[PDB]
Amino acid sequence: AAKDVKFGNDARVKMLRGVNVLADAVKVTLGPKGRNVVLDKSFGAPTITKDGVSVAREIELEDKFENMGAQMVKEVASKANAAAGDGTTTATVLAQAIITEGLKAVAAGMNPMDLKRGIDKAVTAAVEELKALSVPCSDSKAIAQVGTISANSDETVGKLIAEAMDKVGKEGVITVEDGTGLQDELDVVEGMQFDAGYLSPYFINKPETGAVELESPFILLADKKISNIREMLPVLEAVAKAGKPLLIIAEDVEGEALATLVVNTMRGIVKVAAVKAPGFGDRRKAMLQDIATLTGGTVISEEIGMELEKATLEDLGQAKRVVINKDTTTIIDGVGEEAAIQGRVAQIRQQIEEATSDYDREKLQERVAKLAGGVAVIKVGAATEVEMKEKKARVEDALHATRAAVEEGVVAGGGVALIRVASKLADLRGQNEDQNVGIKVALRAMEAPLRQIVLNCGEEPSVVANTVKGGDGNYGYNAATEEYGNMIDMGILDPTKVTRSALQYAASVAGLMITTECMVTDLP
Amino acid sequence: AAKDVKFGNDARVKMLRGVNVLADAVKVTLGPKGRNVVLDKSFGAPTITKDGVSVAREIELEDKFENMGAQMVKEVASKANAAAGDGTTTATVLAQAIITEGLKAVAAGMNPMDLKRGIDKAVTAAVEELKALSVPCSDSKAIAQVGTISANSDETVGKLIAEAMDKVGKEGVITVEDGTGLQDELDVVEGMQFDAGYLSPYFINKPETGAVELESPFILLADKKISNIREMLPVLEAVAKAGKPLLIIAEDVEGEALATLVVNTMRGIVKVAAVKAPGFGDRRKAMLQDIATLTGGTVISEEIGMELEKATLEDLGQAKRVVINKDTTTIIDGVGEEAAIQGRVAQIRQQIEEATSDYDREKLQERVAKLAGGVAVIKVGAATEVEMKEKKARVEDALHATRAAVEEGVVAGGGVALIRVASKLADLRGQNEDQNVGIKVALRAMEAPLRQIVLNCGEEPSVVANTVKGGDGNYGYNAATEEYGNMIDMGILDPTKVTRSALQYAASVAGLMITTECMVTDLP
Amino acid sequence: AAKDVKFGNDARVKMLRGVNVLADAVKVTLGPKGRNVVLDKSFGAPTITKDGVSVAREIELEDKFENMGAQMVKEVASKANAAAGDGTTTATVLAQAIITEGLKAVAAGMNPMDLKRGIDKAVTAAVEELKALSVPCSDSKAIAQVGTISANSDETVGKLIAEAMDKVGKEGVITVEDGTGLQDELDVVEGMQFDAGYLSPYFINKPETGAVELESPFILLADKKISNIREMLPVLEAVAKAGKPLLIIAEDVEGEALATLVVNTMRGIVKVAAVKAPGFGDRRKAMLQDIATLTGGTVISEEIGMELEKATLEDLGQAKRVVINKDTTTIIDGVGEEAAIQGRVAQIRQQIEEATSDYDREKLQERVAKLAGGVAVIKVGAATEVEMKEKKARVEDALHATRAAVEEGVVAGGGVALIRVASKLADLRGQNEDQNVGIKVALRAMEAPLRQIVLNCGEEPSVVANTVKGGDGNYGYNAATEEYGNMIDMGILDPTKVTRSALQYAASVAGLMITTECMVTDLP
Repeated sequence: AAKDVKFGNDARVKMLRGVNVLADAVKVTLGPKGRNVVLDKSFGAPTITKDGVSVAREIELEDKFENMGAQMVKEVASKANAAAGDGTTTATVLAQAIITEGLKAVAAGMNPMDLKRGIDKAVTAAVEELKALSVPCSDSKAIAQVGTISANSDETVGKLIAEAMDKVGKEGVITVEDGTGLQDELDVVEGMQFDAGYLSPYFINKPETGAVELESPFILLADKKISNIREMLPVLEAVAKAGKPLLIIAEDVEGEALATLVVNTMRGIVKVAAVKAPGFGDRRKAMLQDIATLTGGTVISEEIGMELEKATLEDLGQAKRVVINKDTTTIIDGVGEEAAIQGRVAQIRQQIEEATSDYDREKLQERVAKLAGGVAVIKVGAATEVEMKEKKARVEDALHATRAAVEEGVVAGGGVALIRVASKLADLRGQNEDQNVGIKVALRAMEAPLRQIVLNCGEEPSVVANTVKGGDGNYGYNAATEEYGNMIDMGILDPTKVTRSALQYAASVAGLMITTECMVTDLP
Repeated sequence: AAKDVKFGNDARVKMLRGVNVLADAVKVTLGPKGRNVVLDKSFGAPTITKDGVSVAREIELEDKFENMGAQMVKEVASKANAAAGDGTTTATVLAQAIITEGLKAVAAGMNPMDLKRGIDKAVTAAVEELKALSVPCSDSKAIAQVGTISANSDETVGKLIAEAMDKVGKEGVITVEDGTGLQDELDVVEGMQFDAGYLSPYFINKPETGAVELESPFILLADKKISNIREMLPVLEAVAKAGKPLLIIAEDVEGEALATLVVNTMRGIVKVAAVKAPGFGDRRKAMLQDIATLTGGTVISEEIGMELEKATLEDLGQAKRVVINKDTTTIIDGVGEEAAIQGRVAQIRQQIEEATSDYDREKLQERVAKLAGGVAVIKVGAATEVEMKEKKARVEDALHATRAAVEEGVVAGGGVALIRVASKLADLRGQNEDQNVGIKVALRAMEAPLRQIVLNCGEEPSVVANTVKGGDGNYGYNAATEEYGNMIDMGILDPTKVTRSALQYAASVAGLMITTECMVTDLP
Repeated sequence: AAKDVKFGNDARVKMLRGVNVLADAVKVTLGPKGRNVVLDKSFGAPTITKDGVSVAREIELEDKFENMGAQMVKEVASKANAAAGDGTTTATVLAQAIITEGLKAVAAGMNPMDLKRGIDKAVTAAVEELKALSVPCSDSKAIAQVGTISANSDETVGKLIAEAMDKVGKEGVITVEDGTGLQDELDVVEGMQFDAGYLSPYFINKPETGAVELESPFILLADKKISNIREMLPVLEAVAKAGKPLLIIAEDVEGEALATLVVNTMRGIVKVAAVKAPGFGDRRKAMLQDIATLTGGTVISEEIGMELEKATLEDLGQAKRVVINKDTTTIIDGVGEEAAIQGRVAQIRQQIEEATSDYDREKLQERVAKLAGGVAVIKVGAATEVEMKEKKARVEDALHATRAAVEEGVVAGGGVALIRVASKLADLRGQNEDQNVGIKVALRAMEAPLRQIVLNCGEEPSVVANTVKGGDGNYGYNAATEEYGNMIDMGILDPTKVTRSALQYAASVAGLMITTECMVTDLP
């Protein structure tokens, strides 16, 4: 249909105004003294939330161009939360600082591509300086400590996570589900974790962790591309009776199939989600048979001749739970016999020895690690059920923070790590003055989280920030207690990965927006 | 329905405003410092792209006249990418420069037909001069160099492409498809490529490349026109059950059969594709027979007395893959046995002895080159599916680039071949003063891509353009490095076919618009 | 429905305004320096055309009154093309030039009816003067020259047409179809062309020429009126099976059978055509036996006791192709035997010896010439299908041209016969001054085409026209080359028929409009 086209400054201020509504709404939540946001609901009483991600999910603008802005930085910032388990909000407020001052500079006549190069350079520097500031978390004393701090000072959670990591190792797979009673349980079951995301959002039935959660679903396994509901319909109507959900693992699910799936599960007919089968070529189908072994299903390939129309309920795979992130599919407790799976580990481990090249060796060992290693399960005991759902949540959160900390360590939270790292870069320069401006734009941007945190507390951001730069290392301001001192010892810290990802993603989308000269949307 | 009719200047300003929206949108992406265009999507996050072809696809305007302008230069410029594999953006910006200054002259009162004659003279001259400036690509060392640069300096792609051209020849068929594992496969199979396109769009299952791709399809060869799906039903429902797609090659398909096939396969019922048989008269039939022998099916003609209703599944052909352009149909790994096909090649090779005429000899040798040569298949290897898909994209690209490069050579890229060629034509004149103005208009237009490139780099286009005019041959400005020198040593180059095609198509649509006195469109 | 009624001047200016849009849109295409008109199409890129007929087709105006005007001179001028193969556009600019000044004068107070009579007298005069100016085209050298200039200087088309006319005669039946390639075949087949229109539209096959085209159809011969699909259905089912189209030859087709046939072939099932038939009485019935002899069929009459249900497939006649115009039917290559043909020829040829009356002699001579002469078939060859279709269209055009030229000869083209002829009429007067003004109005208007052509060419019309008036005979201005001299020698010329037709039809609709006092249309 006819388009509205906007250029240059015209487009830029629209974008800016848009990210300003997104950010200004999202960032009032930021401190420990962060405020509430009220989100209306058609049915019932409005939601009161301090969760910036909940707020962001609800922000869409009337003006088409502004909306494009807000939606751009939503989409890119959400990737922070998806990588490190937190920092999407942080990414939003950083993005707003960089985009604001950046466009400001653009409009004085500086070269946007140079500004971008200067920003990107400064950001890379900042990540190095951040890797220096990082304090490792390795020994399980510190693992339990961080899990605890992430549990809102609950030593039970730190304890729990630390133990699951002592069992399946730092590298291993850990889930948490409803408890059966007062006391917590930990068990290791048949299960796997591999890289596939939901093929579309809206598949998500649990928006708090941003994932698709399915209990006792049937699992379809097909090596082929599925574009058509013609091949699907018999199995849809066969699952409809039995009354269980469905998870699709195929070479892909495209067009008519995927759209008809989104609509079909939106209407309440046979709720289904879909993922991509991991790998390509031969390793793809090999892994698809690893799944066939694990869930006790059977693979449908056009290569051996069986088709999707030929599929009944017995050909279907089943497991007691599956969880699907933006980027990750993990399977817990497949019906598949321990005979079949042990035999699979045997066959592939036999395939391991013949490797001439290291590559095949490592891929097969990846497969066996995932399949034989299984999955660690945490059942969370609360007494009353309400406490259970709540504590389960805290444990999930604490778990993500702890994985992140295990990987890249921890740095001072409260956004003082950013201001710190930023202050170590005062002498960083580029190839031309525009690049230099770009650098100082990003270094100034890096003080926005702490300044906002302080602002929410009703204190003077300029002063606090000044004082925090004055110090060195993990010395910072504890917003809760209004006390300066070592932020880590005070127990206020972020996994290094989330701060880094926040900054990287923020700078990414800002860079694109600064270098954007044309916007094309539909007509009102 | 009632029309709005604009005449003269009143129409020409509308056309100009339309191509101004389109060109201004597209050309911000031009060059190594090119900007981002943000293209809105109805659901989800906006698209951020530097792909000017992608941008052009979205430009449609509310004013029906303005729209007509934009859509005209849109459709002619697209033929540039279609011919040479690139330069559609370039054509768009050229066409905008010619149309703008040409229409200026028209309004001052000069003769549009004379101006058009002048422009066309200048472009004929320019294409000559382009041929001169061109450096050949013949030795495979050079074929690798070209493929390499189009791959963004991956010598692997260059090597690969050159080896495939070493197998099936420079004039030979080369396809690229997904990889089975790490590293690369090069496989020659029995196969054929001829010029016939889809009789309908919407067939396209890979809108990325805008082409049709079918796996293990059945192929129907019928010598007749088909206007009725009533003849089609028995074979359609015979193939429906076999679960494999269908290719239709006949004299033509019109009206009811056309629409019923498009609708039926767009509904997910029996997905099929249909193309014009190559050629006309008798050789259309002998070429149909070549394709029959290749795909191991049987030719249905009214003449022998078989009807499309009596057609069975063995009468049909099959191959592993088929691929359909706008103008091209490719058949990969036909089922047909070496006995049948070498028999056919023997026959056609004996027919060449008996050939009375050169023409007959040439068309027979055509059929034997297509039939004997087969098809080269590049399977692209990588570590992960993403690196594979990306590398596959760069390979397809660099493959187009290298083909064009083989046909007409290479000229300095980055907009300087055009400006060079324009500099050599300062003394060119026409029959009268208007034609002379036309010539000068084209010659100025040719500076447009260089100038735009430089401008997106943040430099002064007049200065760079002036400096490049001062040099000779392929001396120009490298915009990525800000360094003047020899553009072919510096690895910045276009295939001469794309520069020529861009210029010719720009000047075609431009000439047409300049000489347009009347516009007719539906009423708002 | 309530009406809008206008009278007198109101109505007149509305009409004038309408024809000004029509003619101003169409006349920009005129002559060799003719301009481009851009026509919007709903889906896809716009059409760019120099074809004034195409442009005319698209013109429909919002104001219902103006629209009536446009549509009037539109419908009448399309008759110029209809009769002579060309001249619709010319007629349209002539009609604009007469209507304009005719109305100026009506509003100046002159009698419309008297103006119309003065215009008509001037046109009669001009047609005679045209007949004097006309140079004969009879010998095959002339014939081929005309065909060549109508073929856009292709001497092959001249030769080919002259060849076909040498085989079957100038009054002979000549058809052109696709070639079997590279070489033009010319074959005489047994066939006939008679004056029969389609009994209904929507038999339409190839709407470009708007004609019915059937391939290898069965031909049914019966003499009677058919109001019911009942009687036919048995032999209709006989035809449905064989899978070939069908021609019905009867006295008429009316009512429920007519509508049921419309719907039957509009929905696609058993495509069939129905015949005029030629004439009344014995001219309808007696000659129909010749169709029977030629097509290999049998006549069905209620008079000899046989009925249409008793009709089978073999009772029907069979021919290779039949084409039906609005007004004309042609039967191409029927199977009926040379013995049967020569025999029936013998019958009717010895029936003319026995003709008591001249009228019988003439009608019988018509049937024996139509039958014994046969049909010529030009199969147009070229190198490629595209070259072939282009050449075929040109050959068709050139043919119609050369027929017209054979009948009435040729005159100076490119505008100058009209201006010449008009120049010879300065002393022509009527009964009263109003008629005089009418005559001068027409004579002025005959300068419009030349003037317009010269205006498209960028030169001064008054001057050129002046100069052409200055001379004698076929002296004129060659617009393409800007050269004065003998138009015919320079190879710029029209069949006298189309110039006569243009003038006559234009002045017809102009006279109608001038003498219109009231218009009535629906209410917006």
